[PDB]
Amino acid sequence: HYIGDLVQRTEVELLKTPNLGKKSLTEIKDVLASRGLSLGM
Amino acid sequence: LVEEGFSTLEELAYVPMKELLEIEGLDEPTVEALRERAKNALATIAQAQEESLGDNKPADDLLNLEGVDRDLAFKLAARGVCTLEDLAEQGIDDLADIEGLTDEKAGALIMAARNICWFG
Repeated sequence: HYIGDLVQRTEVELLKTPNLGKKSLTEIKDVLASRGLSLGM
Repeated sequence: LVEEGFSTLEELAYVPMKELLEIEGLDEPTVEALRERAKNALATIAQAQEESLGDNKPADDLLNLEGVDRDLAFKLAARGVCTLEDLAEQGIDDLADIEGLTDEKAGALIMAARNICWFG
């Protein structure tokens, strides 16, 4: 629900989620990077 | 070719070279080229049908993901998911309408496909 929940998940965990493609993972990284955040903090 | 009695691509691909060389205006280079084209046409036709349904191309590529039966591979290929890469690129939502595929089973197959394509 929150950005703080998303930032704790690893890239390998997000790829296990249902309806989660490589394209949507790249979108999430690019958007988090635009805000100075990274996956796995 | 039809007046000389050839009706199929198989006849042109496999008939003895002597019978094709008896046709007026065929030389050995043109007969070899005609046979190579006939064999390539036969190969292409087979591959196209095998990718459209689940005969061989999708029965090996799309069916690489552990769990894919031949019926499911043909259902995937009917949606344009012909290869193990095409399946690795899908979401669960893109496969949700396939009769006999639960969201959990779709998720497992996509993850198996990704493990082979992206982490093998």
